[PDB]
Formats: sequence, C-alpha cells, structure tokens
Amino acid sequence: AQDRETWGKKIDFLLSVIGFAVDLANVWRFPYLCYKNGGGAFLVPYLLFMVIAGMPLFYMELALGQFNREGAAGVWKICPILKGVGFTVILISLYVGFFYNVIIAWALHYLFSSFTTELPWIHCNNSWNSPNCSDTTPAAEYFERGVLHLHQSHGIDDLGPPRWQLTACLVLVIVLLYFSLWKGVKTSGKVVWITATMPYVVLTALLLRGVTLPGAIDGIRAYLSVDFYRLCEASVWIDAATQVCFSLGVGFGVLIAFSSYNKFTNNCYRDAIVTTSINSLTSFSSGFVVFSFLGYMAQKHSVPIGDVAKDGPGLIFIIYPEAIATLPLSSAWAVVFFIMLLTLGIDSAMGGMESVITGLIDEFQLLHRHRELFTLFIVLATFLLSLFCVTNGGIYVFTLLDHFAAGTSILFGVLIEAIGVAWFYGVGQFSDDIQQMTGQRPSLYWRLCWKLVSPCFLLFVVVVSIVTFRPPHYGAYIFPDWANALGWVIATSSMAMVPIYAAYKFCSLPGSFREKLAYAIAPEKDRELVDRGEVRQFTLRHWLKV
Ligand SMILES: CC(C)CCC[C@@H](C)[C@H]1CC[C@H]2[C@@H]3CC=C4C[C@@H](OC(=O)CCC(=O)O)CC[C@]4(C)[C@H]3CC[C@]12C
Ligand SMILES: CC(C)CCC[C@@H](C)[C@H]1CC[C@H]2[C@@H]3CC=C4C[C@@H](O)CC[C@]4(C)[C@H]3CC[C@]12C
Ligand SMILES: CC(C)CCC[C@@H](C)[C@H]1CC[C@H]2[C@@H]3CC=C4C[C@@H](O)CC[C@]4(C)[C@H]3CC[C@]12C
Ligand SMILES: CC(C)CCC[C@@H](C)[C@H]1CC[C@H]2[C@@H]3CC=C4C[C@@H](O)CC[C@]4(C)[C@H]3CC[C@]12C
Ligand SMILES: COC(=O)[C@H]1[C@@H](OC(=O)c2ccccc2)C[C@@H]2CC[C@H]1N2C
Ligand SMILES: [Cl-]
Ligand code: NA
Repeated sequence: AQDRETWGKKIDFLLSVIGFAVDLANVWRFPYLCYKNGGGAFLVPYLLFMVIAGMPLFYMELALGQFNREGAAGVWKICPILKGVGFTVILISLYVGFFYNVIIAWALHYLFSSFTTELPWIHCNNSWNSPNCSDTTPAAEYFERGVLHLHQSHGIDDLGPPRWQLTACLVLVIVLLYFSLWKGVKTSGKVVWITATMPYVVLTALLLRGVTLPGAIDGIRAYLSVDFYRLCEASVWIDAATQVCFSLGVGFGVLIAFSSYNKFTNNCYRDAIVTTSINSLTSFSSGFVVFSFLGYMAQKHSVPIGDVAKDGPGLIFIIYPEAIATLPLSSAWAVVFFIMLLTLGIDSAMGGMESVITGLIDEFQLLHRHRELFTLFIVLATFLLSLFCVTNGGIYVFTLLDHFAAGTSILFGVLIEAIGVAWFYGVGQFSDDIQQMTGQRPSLYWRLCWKLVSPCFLLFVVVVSIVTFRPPHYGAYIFPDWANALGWVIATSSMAMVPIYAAYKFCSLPGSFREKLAYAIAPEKDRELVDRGEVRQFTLRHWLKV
C-alpha cells in the first residue's frame, strides 16, 4: 500500500484552501449582497451565522478529512450507510466543473482581447453591435454579441455549434488545470503559490487605483452605510444564511480532500479559523474595490449606485471592464484585471477537480496507481461537457447549471454530512478524534454547534431555498418548462446518491434487518464491538449525548 502523499509545506495547504474559497463570486458578489441588504447591518446576521453554523461546519469538514485520511467518499467509514453523501458532493463538484471553467475561458478571451491599444468594448462602431447601442451599452453589447454571440441563439433549445475562439480559450484553461492537477498535491500546492496570491496583489493595485477616482469615496460610503432598520426584514436574514452556506466551500468535498493530505497531528482548528478569517476578510475587502469603481461609474453616468450594479454572469465582464476602459493606461488595467479573474477562477477549479479526483481515486484502487490517466479522463470529460456552454446559446446552459448545479444540492449534502458526523457518529467520538489529532478536545460550544445549531440552521436554509425557489433567467429570456425540469433533475441527481447508496449498502450487508442496520450505521472502527452486539447507535443514550 503506497503511503498517502502529504502537502510539501503547510503554506501549501493553507494557500490551496484560500484559493479555493476565494473565487470570482466571493470577490464580486458578497459586497454587492451586503450593500443590497443594509450594508454594514448585513454583517450582523452574516457574522452570527458564521459564528454558530459556518465556522463549525468548516472545522468539521477539515477535521473529518484530516482524521479519516481520505476524500469525500472514503471519509464515510464513520457511518457507512451515509457514504453516498461523499459521492453527492463529488458529483456536485463535477457538475460545477461543466460551467465554471467557461467563466475562466471568458476571462482568458477578454485577456487576449486586452493586449491592444483600443479595447473592443469602448464604443459600438463594430460588426457585433446592434443599432440600439447608446453609450444596451457598448460593454454589455460586446460581451453578449462579440464574445458570447447570444443574438445568434434563440434560447437553450438553439445552442448552435461551439465557438472556436471560446473553445480554444477553454482548451487553454483545461490544459492549465490538467498540468496543475496531474501530479497530485506536490504540484497543486506550488501552483497555488501563484494562483492564490496574485489576486491579492491585483486587488491591492485596483484598490489604490479606485480610491483615487472621482466619486469612489461615495461608493465606499454607500458600501459601508449602516441601516439597522433593514434587519427587521426576513429577507436580510435569509440572504445572510444563504451567503454563509454558499460562500464557505463546504459541501463540495474539497476541504475534506485538502485536509486528507495533512499530517495526522496537524492543527485543523487553527487552520479552520485562519482560512475562514482570510476568506471572509477578502470578501469584505473586495467590496472596497467593487464600490469604489461602482461609485466612479455612478458619478460618470449620474445615476444611483444601485442602478449601476447589475446582476448576472456578465457583471464582471460588463461593468468593471467599462470602468477600466475610462482609466489612463486602460489596456494595462484591463490585462491586470483579467489576469486576476483567471487566477481567482483557476484555483477554485483546481480545488473542485482535486475533490473529484481525490474522492474517486481513494474510493477505487484501480485508479490509485494511475492518477495522470484518471486526471486526463476527468479533465477531458469536463472539457467535452463544457462545450455546451461555449456555443452561441451557451449563456443559457451556463445559467441553468449555475442555478441548479450547486443549489439546494450543496445545502442538502452539508446537512446530511453534519447529521452523519454529529448524530450517527457522535460529537463525542468526533471530539475524541480531534483530541487524538491535535491534542485539544473541542469545547462545549463546538460540540453544541455541530450537534444542534448547525443541523437546524442547514435544515432551515434548505427549506427556504426550496420554498423561495425562482426559476433561472437571463435578461428577457424565460427558460422553458422542460429546461426547469432538466435543471431540477440535475440538482436532484447529486442528492439522490444518498438514498441510493443507503439502499444499496443496506441490501448488500448480510444478515437480518437488525444486523444490516448495525453494520450500516456503526463505524467501521467499531467492527469488533458490533460483532459482540455492542452497537452504540442502538442506545438512546448515544443519540441524546452531546
Ligand atoms: C466579514 C468581515 C467583517 C470579516 C470578519 C469575518 C471573520 C473574521 C469571522 C467570521 C467567523 C468568525 C469565527 C467564528 C467562531 C469562532 C470561534 C471562537 O471560539 C469560541 O467560541 C471558543 C471555543 C474554543 O475556544 O474552543 C473564536 C473566534 C472564531 C474563530 C471567529 C473568528 C472570526 C471569524 C473567522
Ligand atoms: C450529469 C449531467 C446531468 C451534468 C450536467 C451536464 C450538462 C453540460 C448537460 C446536462 C443536460 C444537457 C442539456 C440537455 C438538453 C439540451 C437540449 C438540446 O436541444 C440542446 C442541448 C441541451 C440544452 C443540453 C445542454 C448541456 C446539458 C445542460
Ligand atoms: C500586496 C500584497 C497585499 C500581496 C500579498 C497578499 C497575499 C500574498 C497574502 C494576503 C493574506 C495572506 C495570508 C494570511 C495569513 C496566512 C496564515 C499563515 O499561517 C500562513 C500564510 C497565510 C496563508 C498568508 C499567505 C499570504 C497571503 C495570502
Ligand atoms: C458524464 C461523466 C463526466 C461522468 C463521470 C462519472 C465518474 C464518477 C465515473 C466514470 C467512469 C467510472 C469508473 C469506470 C471504471 C471503474 C472500474 C470498476 O471497478 C468500477 C470503478 C471505476 C473506477 C469507475 C468509478 C467511477 C467513474 C470514474
Ligand atoms: C460555483 O460554485 C462556487 O463558486 C464554489 C467553489 O467552486 C467550486 O467548488 C468548483 C468546483 C468545480 C469546478 C470549478 C469550481 C469556490 C468558492 C467556495 C464555494 C463557492 N465559491 C465561493
Ligand atoms: Cl464569505
Ligand atoms: Na479561487
């Protein structure tokens, strides 16, 4: 049995986790959400849900991965019946790889288009521009008709052939991903030294550029404006809970995979605290750049900052490029901005594909000795299934996947994972494992958060996400009913692995229905006890313990 590889340095693991957590959305979505829900007031619920349910779940995932020394699927030897959860998260990661890499392809396309003295999104005396342009705006028109070519597609049912420019950019992104992941963590941990730190350098450059622009200080003030009376709204609290759930990186199996390569005696508690703090602070600080630029644009157009900020995939390819085109040395700033976008997306894509590859390789030993070939297969499958999003109507497929690929699926996966780790396995045994690893047993606060607060919070978020579901849309396009049905099928194909694997495991285990249950819910480490008839999970005391 080949010894499992470990991170060459700890800075490798920390930067991998930070690069995965810090992505395009986290840098450009969170501050906009904060502004839209009371600005600084939105930090009250967010932090709260970070203290009681976010940090505990991050810590749980890291500790579980580190102790069990396996990926998302192999980690579930603590409760075999729930092992499908692993596959669920893996599937989600795989699904997110079929559309997320197209964002990096768009960023690469804009980067190659930025090496010119005349940026192609400053005016609309171009072949791709409709007569209606009047400074839809030139930047939005360029994005939609010169890069995506949406005007040539009538909807998700009229995708058309893949675009060769976008296909070439996707090929470049895919090659980068493969050569970043083919050798394991020994190369990924060194690639994150560049892809996880360049975004901060470019963000500092853009922050120093923006604050000096006219009208940027007004945008910053609007960002930091505190409206506590907005906290009486349930929408603010629901948005905070949803943002905490979807901004941490839990539910994809990536934290488990990353921590599975950590030394057993590593301190996952400090790692969780540090990484969560860095991710949250990065998301908060990116708001200063976002809203300096938004306030500058608002002053230029003489409109409220709320009107400038659009919502959608092209929020980073329409508004910020438009602001950059108006700066001195606009070409250099555009190149820097799109390099930052590439480095923000590439590390997250690497983290997701690492989750997929680690989980599947750990599950099946046939792929253990061949990681290069399996990485090539996974990457080529991602590329081939990513070709639907680079078609003429590729924004519609991208929107469908972005809405349904990791929505309620992530929340359900994290909920079932928390239940399995805190109830089926027990917070007592999890705490004993953490004490064995780090030497310090989790305090009562962590145990209570894992056992009671986190499951209730995740169940509430799942329920509100299902109840307040709104079908996806792009611009004036209304997705057809069959498109919504296909999206729900995609969302449920991840989550159905839990019941499917539960049924398969229950039927596979030999014995009566009391032997099957005992061997399915009891940890594999307790096998001897289960043989004598000493199942902890069969005692009410186990379930009521904290
Ligand atoms: C969005 C902007 C304002 C950035 C601020 C966010 C982070 C800096 C916050 C979000 C969640 C917070 C954490 C939530 C929970 C805890 C556990 C807490 O520990 C305890 O409650 C005691 C238990 C024990 O010591 O065993 C120590 C602070 C810490 C790490 C918090 C540190 C600060 C964090 C990372
Ligand atoms: C395992 C699977 C479900 C994960 C997601 C893969 C993606 C890339 C797949 C799954 C279902 C696919 C869609 C199935 C139906 C159609 C209608 C057809 O007229 C054009 C292609 C289009 C719009 C496909 C686009 C790509 C698609 C969204
Ligand atoms: C011009 C400046 C801002 C660019 C540099 C910013 C980058 C390199 C900085 C910003 C935040 C930093 C991280 C913050 C704290 C830690 C925890 C420590 O235990 C290991 C290093 C690590 C993980 C840092 C690595 C470098 C880092 C990612
Ligand atoms: C539409 C595409 C992208 C979906 C890919 C799904 C993944 C999870 C599938 C595709 C091929 C599969 C492998 C095919 C061959 C074997 C050998 C056999 O002993 C079962 C396990 C194993 C190793 C499978 C594991 C799961 C696997 C890697
Ligand atoms: C698309 O989903 C994401 O963007 C997630 C994540 O991305 C992926 O999980 C992923 C998976 C496969 C391919 C590409 C990206 C990065 C950060 C952390 C959680 C969230 N994001 C804030
Ligand atoms: Cl966040
Ligand atoms: Na990232």
